[PDB]
Amino acid sequence: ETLWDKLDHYYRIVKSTLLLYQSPTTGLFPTKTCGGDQKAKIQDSLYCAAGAWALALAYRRIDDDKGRTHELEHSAIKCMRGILYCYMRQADKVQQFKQDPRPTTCLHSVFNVHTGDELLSYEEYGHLQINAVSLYLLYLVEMISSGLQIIYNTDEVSFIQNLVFCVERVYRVPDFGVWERGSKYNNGSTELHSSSVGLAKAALEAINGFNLFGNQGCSWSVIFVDLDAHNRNRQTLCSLLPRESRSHNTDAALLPCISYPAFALDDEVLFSQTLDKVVRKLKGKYGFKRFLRDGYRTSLEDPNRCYYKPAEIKLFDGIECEFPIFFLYMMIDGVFRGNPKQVQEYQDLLTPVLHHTTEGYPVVPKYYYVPADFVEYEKNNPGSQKRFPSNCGRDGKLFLWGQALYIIAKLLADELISPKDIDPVQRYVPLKDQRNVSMRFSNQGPLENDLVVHVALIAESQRLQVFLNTYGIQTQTPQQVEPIQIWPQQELVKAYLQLGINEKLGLSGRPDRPIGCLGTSKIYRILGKTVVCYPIIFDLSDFYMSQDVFLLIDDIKNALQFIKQYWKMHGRPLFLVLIREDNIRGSRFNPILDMLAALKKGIIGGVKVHVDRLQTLISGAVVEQLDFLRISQPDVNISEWKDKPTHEILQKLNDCSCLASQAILLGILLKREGPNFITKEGTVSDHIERVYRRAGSQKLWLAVRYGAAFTQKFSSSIAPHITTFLVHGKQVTLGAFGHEEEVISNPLSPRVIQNIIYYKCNTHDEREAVIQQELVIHIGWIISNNPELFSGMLKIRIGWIIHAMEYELQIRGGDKPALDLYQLSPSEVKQLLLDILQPQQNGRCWLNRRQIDGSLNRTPTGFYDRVWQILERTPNGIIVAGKHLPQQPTLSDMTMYEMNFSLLVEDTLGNIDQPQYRQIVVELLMVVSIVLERNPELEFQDKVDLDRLVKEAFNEFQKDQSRLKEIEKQDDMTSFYNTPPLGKRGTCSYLTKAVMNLLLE
Amino acid sequence: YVPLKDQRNVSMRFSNQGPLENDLVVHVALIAESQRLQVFLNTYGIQTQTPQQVEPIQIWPQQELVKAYLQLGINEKL
Amino acid sequence: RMKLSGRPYRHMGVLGTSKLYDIRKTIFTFTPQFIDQQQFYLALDNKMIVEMLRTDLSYLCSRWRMTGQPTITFPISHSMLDEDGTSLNSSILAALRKMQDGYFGGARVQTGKLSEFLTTSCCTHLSFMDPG
Repeated sequence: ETLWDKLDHYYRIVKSTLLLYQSPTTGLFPTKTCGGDQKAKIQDSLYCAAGAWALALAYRRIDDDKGRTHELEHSAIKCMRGILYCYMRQADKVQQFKQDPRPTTCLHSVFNVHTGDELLSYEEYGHLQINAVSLYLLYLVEMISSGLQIIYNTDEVSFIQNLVFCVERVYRVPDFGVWERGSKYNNGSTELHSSSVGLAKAALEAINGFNLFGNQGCSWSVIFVDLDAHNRNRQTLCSLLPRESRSHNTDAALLPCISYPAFALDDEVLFSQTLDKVVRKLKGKYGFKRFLRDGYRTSLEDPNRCYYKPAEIKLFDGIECEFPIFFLYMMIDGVFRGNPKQVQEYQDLLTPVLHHTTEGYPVVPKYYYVPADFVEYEKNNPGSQKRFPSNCGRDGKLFLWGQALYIIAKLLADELISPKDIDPVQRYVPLKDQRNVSMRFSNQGPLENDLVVHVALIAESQRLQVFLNTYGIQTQTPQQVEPIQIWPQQELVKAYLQLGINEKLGLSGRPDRPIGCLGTSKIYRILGKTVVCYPIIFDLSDFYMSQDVFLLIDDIKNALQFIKQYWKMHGRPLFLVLIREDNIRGSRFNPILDMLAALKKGIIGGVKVHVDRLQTLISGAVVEQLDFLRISQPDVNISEWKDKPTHEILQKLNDCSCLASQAILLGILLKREGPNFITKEGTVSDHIERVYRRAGSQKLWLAVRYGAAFTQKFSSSIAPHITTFLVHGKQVTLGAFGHEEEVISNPLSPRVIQNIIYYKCNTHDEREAVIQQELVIHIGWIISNNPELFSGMLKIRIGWIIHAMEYELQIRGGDKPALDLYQLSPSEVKQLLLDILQPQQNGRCWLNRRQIDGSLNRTPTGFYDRVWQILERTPNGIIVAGKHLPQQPTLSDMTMYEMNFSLLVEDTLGNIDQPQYRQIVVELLMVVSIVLERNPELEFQDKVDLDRLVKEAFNEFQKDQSRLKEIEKQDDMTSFYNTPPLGKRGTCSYLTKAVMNLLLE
Repeated sequence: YVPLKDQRNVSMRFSNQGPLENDLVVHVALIAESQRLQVFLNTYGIQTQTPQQVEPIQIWPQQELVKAYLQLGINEKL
Repeated sequence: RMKLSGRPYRHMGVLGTSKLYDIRKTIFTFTPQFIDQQQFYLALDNKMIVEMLRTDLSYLCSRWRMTGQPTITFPISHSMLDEDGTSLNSSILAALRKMQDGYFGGARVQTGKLSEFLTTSCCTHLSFMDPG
């Protein structure tokens, strides 16, 4: 038999299965093949189109095809055009989502097939899904690279650009998931999904630098990408890769993202570990289940409650459905990886489960279900019983997506095509070719990092230049580089904003967002003039820590490390550094010489750098082109001066020279009169700005902080810190110690956070805003560069840490009065924070160490699992601080490693007022866990009162102290706190004695 | 150097149909010479087109191409 | 699927029946409509048949905007004989003799056998009649 018979048989299969139910009006397939359903998804139609394209590509190899390929290309083009028309029909939603993303402004994903219009309201389906858009973009670029034509005019280019802009920010907004359910509880909450992030990253890589018009194109078919969004997506994927979600340990949806559709996991060892874990934990006789405890269309499921009630998931286990479609994906992975044995084993496994039509055509049923007479018997013996085929397995109902995957897998197995043909973009490469690819691996190899970064030195003034030259320092004035121009960061942002504007539909272009260091590291050409920019660290900032040279040394070193680690473009990056005459300021001129001499040496902390004339570096280098533009102590107290008249306050302000009194008088005037009042030096706002700038120049820190609080200025980097803290798994709470506090569990817009923190600041204190900002930036920087330092802490509270270093500084002061923290330099504040953050050692009083540990809310490693095992072996429960933790709901709702059980435990334990008491309670709980685990014969007879145990231990310690040191009964347990837990007579001994006393009775 | 599996769409060495295959289809263009001959052929069912009806296209003998190629590759300095 | 009933039934003229047809690798020929006796009695008169035949011949010779020579089949039925049924009518034999010698009505007529006309005649290939 020749190829003709096989291709004809595949043609009959496709005609009788796939293309039979295509809608001529729109060209998109529906979800149901019977009953005249008017609903359609996006995934199934796209998969069918991809299968048709693959079949046409296979059939192309015959010069006498008799037009078979033409029909399939035309059907695929019609489907793509219909989907593009449906997407572009809704235009207001895209613009709304570009500014304030939300489920209300989300793009609709389900619509009627007959007229391409919406049919069902967004309150019953969510409509929030970004995987479909990314997959559509990837398939579209793949088809265009293949040689097909789908884009007609330039408006489609603008629409694609806006779609890329909207999808660039998918790493923060939670999605509804592939299965549309999201959380396992199915209550109506959105969470982050790793598969969506991976698909978005893959599409971002694919769409970068590609001609959308095909064979011909000059300047109106290219797409521009931002490296910062790709970097952030990569970080989020890497952080959230081991676990698909916080509420899902594993899921079968992780397969089409680390396989042929995506091919995004380039880690080998971790990819293999994840594959083994998924195979071990989700393997089934009849296929692969969606996930554990999945009550999806099971026998016990009823069509009367969209949201599952609590504790129903516990009853829903053991009857999970089986989906044999994943066998095709596994076989595709096997043939792609060149492992025939896996292909044979999965083919033999899939052979019996396959069904046949009247003519014997293969059938792939959707899901498998168990009859109601084996509900309980199956629980005792998993998989020993037999299931029953679904409705779409005999006649009248089919599964287009499953059949398309089956025919694709069979075509791949039959060797009718090659992996290169199906992957014209080369998404997957083997280990020996990962040497000179773009955006993925460097030219030095995967397991190598020796990048050399170019550094350019530019002076600021002629006097500063000659002063540096007198010491041997070579710098060039900006007036001697006349052919080259140096622009700030705002110009590039404005130029990017001018791009992507359309008048027919109404387009706002790229949103006004700051550009990262990697973006500024390149060289641009605007209107035929070369444009270079320096990082945002060098520009003047109203804040105060920019005047400390140690902070500048640290941040330039961190920027150099960031450039070294995350640079993959061809060509060496360009770095620009500027030195200002006001920086040296006399005595502060030596360490600048030190850093610059180290830079001239060639190595900066293990990072190699190069210095030369800027013109030499510019010549012979690739320059980015932007061609769109042409086409288009105080003596004044608050209480004393509050009731003074306006004229007296004005006179006092006029005739006073002290900065603090001037600031407090300006604040009183602003609070009483208002910002629009006129004083001797212009408007109130202008006077406040002038005095703030003068304070910054004089660098007296308390007045600068007061003026910054007055100006209501906030840093533009809090959102990355809060989002990386959330993705890490920790929690942050904003507030003041001893006052109200706000807890954040999901990413929020900057406006809401700013309003909340400013309202709190207006409520309690004056300068806590800037102190909190400095603390959060320092903590974020430290956790970014030293993640292991913050191990053991879950809830990060700035106010408690502030109280912590205040107490430590007061202790250090001793007889000398404690120094005010508002007057501390940024270097001193950073040193204090790093000192308190240290794991702590002996020498100092153990009470202070316990206080610091409790303030930081540190928890021992393995505390959560120990608590869970205690709760499993505690028939009654655990009661602390008046809170109750019943065993039945937590056992019937949560699981071993679920994070919400840990959250409930933390909420229960957070009612303790004394942090040292909390630490002692935690140590006692650990001792109880260890003792109970070491011996299973002894079990508790009733609920334990840990307060009673602590009181008994305290009384025993009091008796022992009276016996030894003849000390009378003293109130408070601070003596117990001072005693170390281990030693000759530690706290652990008393806790063990209390434990044995409780167990014996 | 090309492996055996890759030699499928290489120019000037192998055909698209594969190394061990030869099923090329060749196009032929049929053009008449005179109107009388064209109508005589059409009377018997044979369809031919006169050279005067292909005005956008041109038909030239083999000597013109030889002359044009001879024009190429002339240098005056050497 | 699209609720289409195809071409509605309609009468066929001489221009459609003149050409040859191909149905599943076979040669088919259709007689002209005006020799139909199960519709009306207009075909029961010999002189009527003669004049309609002459008019159809003239009309076919007039335009013929197709390619190839036309072909007409004129079988002789039992009703074309005399009362005794032993000889054809005078009008019929006169019509055939006028068809011979290449001049009848207002057109040139050439007679022969279907074997020779096969090599030079318009042929139509029908593909929609093939099995699905």
